[PDB]
Amino acid sequence: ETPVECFEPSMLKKKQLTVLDLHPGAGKTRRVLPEIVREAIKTRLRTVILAPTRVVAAEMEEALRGLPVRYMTTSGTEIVDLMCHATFTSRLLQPIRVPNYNLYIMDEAHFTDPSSIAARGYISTRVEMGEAAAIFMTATPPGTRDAFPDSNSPIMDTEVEVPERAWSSGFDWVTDHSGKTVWFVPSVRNGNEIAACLTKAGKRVIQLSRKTFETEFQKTKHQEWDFVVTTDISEMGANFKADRVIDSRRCLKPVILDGERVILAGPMPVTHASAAQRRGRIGRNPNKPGDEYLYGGGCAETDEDHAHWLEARMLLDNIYLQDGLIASLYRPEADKVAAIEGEFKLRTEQRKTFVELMKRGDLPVWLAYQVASAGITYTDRRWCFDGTTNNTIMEDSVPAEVWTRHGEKRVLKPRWMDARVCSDHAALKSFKEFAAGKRAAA
Ligand SMILES: Nc1ncnc2c1ncn2[C@@H]1O[C@H](COP(=O)(O)OP(=O)(O)O)[C@@H](O)[C@H]1O
Ligand SMILES: [Cl-]
Ligand SMILES: [Mn+2]
Ligand SMILES: [Mn+2]
Repeated sequence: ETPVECFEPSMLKKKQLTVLDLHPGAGKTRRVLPEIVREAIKTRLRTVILAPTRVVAAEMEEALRGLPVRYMTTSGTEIVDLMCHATFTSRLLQPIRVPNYNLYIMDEAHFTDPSSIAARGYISTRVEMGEAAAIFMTATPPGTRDAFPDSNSPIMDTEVEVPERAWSSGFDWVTDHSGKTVWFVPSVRNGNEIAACLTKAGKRVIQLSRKTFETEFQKTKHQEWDFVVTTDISEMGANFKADRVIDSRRCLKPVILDGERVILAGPMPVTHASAAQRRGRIGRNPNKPGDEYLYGGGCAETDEDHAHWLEARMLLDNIYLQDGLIASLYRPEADKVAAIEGEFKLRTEQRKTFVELMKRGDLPVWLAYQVASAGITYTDRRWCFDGTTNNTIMEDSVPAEVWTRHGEKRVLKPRWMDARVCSDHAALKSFKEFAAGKRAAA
């Protein structure tokens, strides 16, 4: 029920779920996790470690060599499995059943992407069934209201006006800084504009988003950069050698309007958990005082209409558990959806299409569900062009057009409209390729 600051072997017993909420930088990932894993191995548990990103998983794989840990990019009691949250949930969605782990360790358990929410629901359900123990590691568990947690070194916090768009004058304090800054933006499109403005000022800028994270994060490990401009993905265990965080304190919220379409609402205030994790990128060196957190507004808790929790239910309704059972959301997040258990369950063929649209089509969960539940097969792209006029997708104030693999040039006008497929150039490029029956190599 209440979170703990210290690991104890009793936490590995079946039916125990423990939240370990040591403050940011206190050593959950690098110190407590190996201690748990060593004890899991000694007691012959069947253990999986769930990292939020491939970057952090590859860091764990290096940190845990010499231990029998197998990193899976997509065992019994002798080998500990390690994979990303999304890899875990993806495996639960395929016909071959996941090992019956009796110990789940989820690192950065605050991650609010649909696959992480679904993973917590499945895990917490297995624990309640008496089949496993689980440990959720995060300084900012669901519902935290503390944007200013403890840190290894004191942080200088200042509320300031943070640029939301490119600037041609003013804001000298942004560019006069001689250290390294991590700047949290609400969207890729907004980061693109901020980053271009910084580059014009002569700064060396690295941009981070979910789709580019693995390859672009490697650039931050070197000396030669001045700003990282990142979306909220860097709240999930990203390590920077930075002196300063600039925090818009803003995010976008995907919202399902009346079950018909998804809009991106905002930019609007972030949660306290998010603000704490953004600030928590700095102040991490106990012998380096003076790190700065400059933040642009207040916090607000997630409302009942954030699409990720409904999308998580769409995933969980299609994950096998035990005969006719369906997993619940982790209890502290279960009130965030009005959806009824099981209402998104698909028959077998539609479920395969649903998973293919997400994994191969790169479509958001909600959109993949609409298409699959309409009985459309994965390679039938006619729905990308037969929507109502209001669903026309624009590119540079002009309707976007696509050459289909059938040789016709069609206006992009999807039958279901999800704003996430056209929110920035890279998203639209991907969706235009999907609509044309093509796919970029991975
Ligand atoms: N590659 C590294 N080498 C040395 N120290 C590191 C490295 N990465 C992180 N640290 C430091 O180790 C400490 C614990 O980090 P971590 O275990 O990631 O904290 P958290 O509790 O947030 O998971 C922090 O002071 C962090 O700055
Ligand atoms: Cl992103
Ligand atoms: Mn401490
Ligand atoms: Mn961590």
